[PDB]
Amino acid sequence: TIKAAKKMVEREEAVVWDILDEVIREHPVLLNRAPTLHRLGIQAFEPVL
Amino acid sequence: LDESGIVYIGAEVTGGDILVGKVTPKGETQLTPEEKLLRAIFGEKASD
Amino acid sequence: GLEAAFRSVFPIQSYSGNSELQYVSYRLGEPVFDVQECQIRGVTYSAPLRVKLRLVIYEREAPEGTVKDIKEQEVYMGEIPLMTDNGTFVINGTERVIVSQLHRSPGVFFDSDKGKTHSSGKVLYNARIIPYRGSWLDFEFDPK
Amino acid sequence: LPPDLRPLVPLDGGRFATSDLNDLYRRVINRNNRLKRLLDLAAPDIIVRNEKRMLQEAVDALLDNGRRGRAITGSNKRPLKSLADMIKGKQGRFRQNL
Amino acid sequence: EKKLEAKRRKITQGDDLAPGVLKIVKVYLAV
Amino acid sequence: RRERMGHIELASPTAHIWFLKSLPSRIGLLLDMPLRDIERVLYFESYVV
Amino acid sequence: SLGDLDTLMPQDMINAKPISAAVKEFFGSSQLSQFMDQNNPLSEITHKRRISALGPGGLTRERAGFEVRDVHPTHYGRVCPIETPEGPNIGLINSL
Amino acid sequence: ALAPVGNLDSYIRAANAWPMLSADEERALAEKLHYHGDLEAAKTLILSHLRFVVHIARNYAGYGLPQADLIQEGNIGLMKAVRRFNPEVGVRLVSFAVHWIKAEIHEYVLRNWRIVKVATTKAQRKLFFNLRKTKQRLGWFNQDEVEMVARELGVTSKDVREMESRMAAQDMTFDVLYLQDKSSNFADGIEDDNWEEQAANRLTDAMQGLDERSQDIIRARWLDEDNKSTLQELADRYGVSAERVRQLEKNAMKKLRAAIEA
DNA sequence: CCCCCTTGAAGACGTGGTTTACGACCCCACCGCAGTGAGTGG
Repeated sequence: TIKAAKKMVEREEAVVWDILDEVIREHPVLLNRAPTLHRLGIQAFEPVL
Repeated sequence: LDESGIVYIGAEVTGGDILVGKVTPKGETQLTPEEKLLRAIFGEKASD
Repeated sequence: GLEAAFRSVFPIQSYSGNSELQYVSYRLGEPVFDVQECQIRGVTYSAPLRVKLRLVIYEREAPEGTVKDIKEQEVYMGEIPLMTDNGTFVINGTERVIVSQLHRSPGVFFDSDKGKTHSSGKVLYNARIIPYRGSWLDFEFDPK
Repeated sequence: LPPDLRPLVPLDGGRFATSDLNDLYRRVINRNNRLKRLLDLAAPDIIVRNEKRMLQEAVDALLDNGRRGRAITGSNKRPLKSLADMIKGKQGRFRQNL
Repeated sequence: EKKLEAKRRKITQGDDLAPGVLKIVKVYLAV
Repeated sequence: RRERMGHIELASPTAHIWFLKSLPSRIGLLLDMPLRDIERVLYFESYVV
Repeated sequence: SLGDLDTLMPQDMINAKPISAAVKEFFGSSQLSQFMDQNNPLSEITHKRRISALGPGGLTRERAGFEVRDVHPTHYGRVCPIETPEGPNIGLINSL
Repeated sequence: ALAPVGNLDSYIRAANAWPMLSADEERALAEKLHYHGDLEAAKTLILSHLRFVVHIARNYAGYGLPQADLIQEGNIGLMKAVRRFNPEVGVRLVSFAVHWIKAEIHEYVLRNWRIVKVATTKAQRKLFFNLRKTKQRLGWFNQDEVEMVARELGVTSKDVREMESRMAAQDMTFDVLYLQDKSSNFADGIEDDNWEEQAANRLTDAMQGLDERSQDIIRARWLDEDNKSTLQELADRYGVSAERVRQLEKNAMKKLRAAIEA
């Protein structure tokens, strides 16, 4: 169930970290700093935990 | 909690812990027949 | 202080001129709670204001008679928040600070406008009278 | 306007949070009802004229408060926010939400 | 004894709560 | 309740302030009348033939 | 003016609520009334010695020119020329 | 009465410009109004007393309501007194109409002082106009002061405290935990829907293990929504005792629980 | 350990008789900018 996964995530078991390491692989994120004056104020990066 | 429902002085607490216990009247509620039958099977009573 | 306001409002005469109120003096009572007690209980640390007021009855049966009766009684006006020894006020159990203000003083100031009628290329002089309480009087020049 | 776009939510200590549109609508409804009552009571023309003028002022305040004369103010001495103020300015619908 | 009784009067005096409020509990946490 | 509108029946007609006070005035331009005279007539200060 | 009885006490003349309400409003809602900055003793002393040009009867942040914000020769010994906020209130808040 | 009224100030001038009649000619209009139904007599009486309403409404400026609205409320009350005036009594209309004019203003203040009506019942209305004068010091009444107020006005202690809270309430404007919609968290609803669906499937699987007779016992009494079959109705359909139907559910439910808990 | 009773009563759901209680109605003798408008004088 969703509730069991919620409890597992909240308790932060060791398998959750491996699952997160698999999730973030090749999943870019956008970084933005205000004020955005030109388009180079938003860029994509590959996250490292 | 102590006998008055208030946490002891000096206790170490984290997120989600109860500090002061309190209850409220709830009134009428609606439940689906399946969940009501499950509650009856498990034997737990209904509270006000 | 409070004396200035008291003598700026009192005495008060009625419309028909048959009775008036006269202010005598005032005093401040002892605060109910201490500063620490006020902070613990979350209440304002203030003192009560008690004024002596005198009532005058005017005798309308005599053209110059105003000695029908006189009554004297001490009356309560409210609570004045007090200042601690460190220059702070305790309002609802929390310490607050009143910041001083820097403003233009009352009087008359003579000014010369600039950057206006620059096509004409001349300067216009104006004057203002600013009171502590009232309306503003101004004098000014047009190009002619 | 639909009620959910002008919310009225109760609070704990007997207080309420409300939009100014409710007050403007209440003023308009009150003056309209008073005008109808006066018209059904066979009133002199001057009082009906005054009521019509106040109804016009209330409608103008509801549609756009600060446009002709003194803006109708509330408890905090601040002018009431009208329908036109909702969709214009830096805090209007467009720039703030769209 | 008079001063002690005055202090105890001041200590045990009740609170001034708003209407419809029964009691209030305050908890302080340090970290 | 987010979609349903109501209506109020007015005992007497009232003018729309947008079509009156937003310069240039549409009512005044259409009637070829000065805005001040229209304002005087609307707020019950003079008559119009 | 409206009253009739001559057996009128001064307590019948005075209603104390408006004055208390005005004083409470001043001490709890004025722009110059604010919570004490209690980060450290220096912060408290700086707060107690602060001079502001805003508030009732004062200027406005949006309607302030360069002339009122600049250091004046008469400030020598009266207003600190280097202690002021770095934001839009740069020239309107000073220290004694 | 064709004077122009461009604002409230211009309306007061016309009301004051009307000459105040004397008692002698007031009787003639009132007599014609009462017996012959002269609409002109009422017209003259109402217009000549318009200044009477204006100075009365000035006394009600502490409530924060517009002055123009208060004046018009009094005007309706003035018309009611005119329609019910008996000239043969000998008293002036000014003294008779003072009760009607102040009754209309009072009712308008009650309904419009706040966004919600504060006083509706009989006891609340009495406390609305008395607590303003009775209250002398800011704050809440103590326990003792409640009975003193309640004893004079003939009200209970509950009413005094309830109206005390309603007087000091200050309404905030909408622009803090009150802007949040409390039924907007869809993620919680999805989780709760998933949890209730997987529990229902366990009930269906458990019911399959029951015998055919026991399944219809649980289904009819507990699962049906149109009807709730009692113990006696199931007895005649299967030729069993009234207690037998009741006693059968206990054993069946234990089997249902055993399958579910496993 | 299936079956039909018993036999005593606990609560179960109205229920509109009976009875308060709410709500309403009646009487009361800065900042520079640009478009507008009269307003002349001609």
